[PDB]
Amino acid sequence: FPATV
Amino acid sequence: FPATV
Amino acid sequence: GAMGSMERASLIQKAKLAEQAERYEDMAAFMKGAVEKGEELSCEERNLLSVAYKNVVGGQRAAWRVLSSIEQKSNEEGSEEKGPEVREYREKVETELQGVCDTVLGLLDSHLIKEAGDAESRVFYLKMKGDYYRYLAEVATGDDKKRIIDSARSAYQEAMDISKKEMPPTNPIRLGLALNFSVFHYEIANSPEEAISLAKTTFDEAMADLHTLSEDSYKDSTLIMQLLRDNLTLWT
Amino acid sequence: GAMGSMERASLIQKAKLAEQAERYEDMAAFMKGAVEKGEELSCEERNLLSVAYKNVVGGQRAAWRVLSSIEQKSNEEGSEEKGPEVREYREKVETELQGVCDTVLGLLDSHLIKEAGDAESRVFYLKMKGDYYRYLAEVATGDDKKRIIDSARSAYQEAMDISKKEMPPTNPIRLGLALNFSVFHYEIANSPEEAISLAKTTFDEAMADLHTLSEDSYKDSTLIMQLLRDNLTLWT
Ligand SMILES: C=CC(C)(C)OC[C@H]1O[C@H](O[C@@H]2C3=C(C(C)C)C[C@H](O)[C@]3(C)/C=C3/[C@@H](COC)CC[C@H]3[C@@H](C)[C@H]2O)[C@H](O)[C@@H](O)[C@@H]1O
Ligand SMILES: C=CC(C)(C)OC[C@H]1O[C@H](O[C@@H]2C3=C(C(C)C)C[C@H](O)[C@]3(C)/C=C3/[C@@H](COC)CC[C@H]3[C@@H](C)[C@H]2O)[C@H](O)[C@@H](O)[C@@H]1O
Ligand SMILES: [Mg+2]
Ligand SMILES: [Mg+2]
Ligand SMILES: [Mg+2]
Ligand SMILES: [Mg+2]
Ligand SMILES: [Mg+2]
Ligand SMILES: [Mg+2]
Repeated sequence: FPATV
Repeated sequence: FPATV
Repeated sequence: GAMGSMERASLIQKAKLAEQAERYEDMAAFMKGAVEKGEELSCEERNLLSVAYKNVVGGQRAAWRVLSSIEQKSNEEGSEEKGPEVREYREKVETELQGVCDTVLGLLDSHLIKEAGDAESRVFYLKMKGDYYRYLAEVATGDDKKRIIDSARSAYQEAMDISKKEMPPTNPIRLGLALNFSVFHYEIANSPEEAISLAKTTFDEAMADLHTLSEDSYKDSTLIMQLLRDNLTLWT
Repeated sequence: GAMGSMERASLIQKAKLAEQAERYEDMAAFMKGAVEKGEELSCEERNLLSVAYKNVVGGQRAAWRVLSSIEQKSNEEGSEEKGPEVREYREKVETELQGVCDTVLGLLDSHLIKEAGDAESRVFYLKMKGDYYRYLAEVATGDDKKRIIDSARSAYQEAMDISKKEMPPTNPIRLGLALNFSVFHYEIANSPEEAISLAKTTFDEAMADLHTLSEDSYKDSTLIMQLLRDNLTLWT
């Protein structure tokens, strides 16, 4: 999965 | 801590 | 509210203890109680709220993905029927996740967003609103899925518009908003070109503003910039 | 019981799904429901029960230790008074942990132990009984602390006596029982010499029985033997 903050 | 199972 | 009898300062203190113990469900409940006292949250308090719910729903999302994967395999050609249990348990996790998202969106709507006037609070809460609609969209299937996606988009867009007018390109909230909206475009809205364009423009404009920063602000900022780069590398 | 309407086989199936998703609270609730159907558990089912509760209470214990450490520092010379909150939150976690231990001990007493006749089930459940009294002992302070310690000791001892009469020295349950009873001696009962003696004798007698085993049984067994060795290295 791509990175989120 | 020591190991337990 | 089970936290109604506890002092606001005690709830904040206990949220910090729960964070240290990695007790994110407790942390989230303490911060819900604090929000429900009716006073605005400070910068530090906003981060406690967001981290608590991000971790609760993050664990739910990970579990949902495990179960959804098992369920999809159970519905492939040649798979032995194994009854309703996988669907039922996936639905149980999904309903709990939706409940937590609804709770966070309710806190944002009653009344964190309406009282947030400074850019750093308003953008923060609108980002959270986009995030929790995005998590609802990840599990959505029915008549309202498009409305859920559009609710995420609308919240992220309002946050974007404020962030570009009121915050420097290196502001960590502005950067994190862009990171997550880019992921929304890629994973939710079927818009990979928009996702890539947003991540690249955000990265490049932040690079050009780093020279204005102290060492500590540079460290913050560059950390989120690396996440933008990581996503671009995954996508190109 | 909220699981009273669900089929036993569905509860077992969902416990396995919860394990795959690392949803140990759900896993434990499914297996409590399965136990409450009143039928004995198979070998595989026993492991689902033990792993679920071991992980639930393990997380509680880790959080309790974080909070107890903060609390102890808050009571050192020179520490600023910070109010009742650390004690209160430590107590909250402690009460939840005690509740889970009481639930497991209740399942063992109603009626898993009394129906367990084969060595591999009886030793298993008595080991669990020692384990959950040991976790109660880790947080105990009052009039009944000695009785809690003695309850752990008594359960471990009965399990030990059966294991030595009915199981080979390499049996994984026998080995794990010895590992945990040795830890009880070291950490709970203030008996490090007994802890070391038990770990060493258990290790040496298992070493001497490995020649009787298949490759797969050797792999099991040797894995727990390494934990005995690890503890001996920590203690000597
Ligand atoms: C629980 C609170 C504790 C552990 C004390 O602090 C967490 C972090 O809070 C700050 O980082 C923040 C922070 C992160 C940085 C580590 C990238 C990840 C967190 O998801 C958090 C709180 C979230 C957000 C997003 C919130 O969108 C609603 C927008 C970007 C970023 C901003 C707010 C960063 O500024 C400190 O600058 C870090 O040092 C510190 O690790
Ligand atoms: C949740 C169930 C899943 C993940 C499917 O299985 C877990 C493990 O169950 C078996 O190991 C068992 C097992 C462990 C071994 C990995 C050492 C650690 C677990 O705490 C468990 C279930 C527990 C016990 C203790 C229980 O005292 C009440 C006594 C020793 C040991 C015995 C029972 C081992 O035999 C398999 O032999 C492993 O391969 C497998 O990983
Ligand atoms: Mg007050
Ligand atoms: Mg549903
Ligand atoms: Mg644009
Ligand atoms: Mg039936
Ligand atoms: Mg107490
Ligand atoms: Mg002896």
